[PDB]
Amino acid sequence: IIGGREVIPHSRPYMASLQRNGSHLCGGVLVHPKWVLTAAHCLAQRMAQLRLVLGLHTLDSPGLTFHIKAAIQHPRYKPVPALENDLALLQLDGKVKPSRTIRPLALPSKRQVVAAGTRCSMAGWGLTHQGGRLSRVLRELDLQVLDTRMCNNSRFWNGSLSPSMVCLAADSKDQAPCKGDSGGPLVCGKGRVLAGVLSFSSRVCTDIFKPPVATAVAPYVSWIRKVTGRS
Amino acid sequence: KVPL
Repeated sequence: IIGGREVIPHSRPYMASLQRNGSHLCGGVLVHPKWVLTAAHCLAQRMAQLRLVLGLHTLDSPGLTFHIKAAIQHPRYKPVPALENDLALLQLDGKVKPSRTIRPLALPSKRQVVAAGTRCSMAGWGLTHQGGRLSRVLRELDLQVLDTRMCNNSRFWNGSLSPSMVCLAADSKDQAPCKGDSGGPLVCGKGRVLAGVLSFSSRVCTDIFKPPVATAVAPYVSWIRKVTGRS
Repeated sequence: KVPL
């Protein structure tokens, strides 16, 4: 996150850090004691060396660490140039007992619509400057949902954002999630509700003609359910 | 699209 502020330590107990040899790759949100929802494009990886770390603020510090028993990509997932259905569900090789620092974020209803204008945030440990290095500490950013017809404008996403994608804006020119931030949960509204999962941008994180975009959770709540076995 |  470029231009975010540090979170209060442990104020977002649902954050996961998906890592490869203790090196952080993407965020993820904990949607059940045994499952973390992240972005599919994060998993283009040798799974043996992957770990989920839970309960974190400082990135180099223990936290609760889990092995992954199964990485389930959305069935209709298409990578770049498509980058469609960019979700994957990671299964923990243990089971979380909720606590003060580790706790799951609830799913939205399937009927939830994320209307333009919605006030949201987005936490992540990703880069804090173009070309730079990951954040030492979990940070956050305020994001407003823009109108999709308008992000699809030829100068912006030029037609390529589908109904399941939520287009986003900071308050400023110079704030943007960035390398390392995908998989992070977009939460919206007063009651801080799960709304999306970060997916992509363009190469320059703050590019104003390429607002960041996340995948709405609601349209995939059903699948999340079937996969996680609950209802 | 550069995925993050």
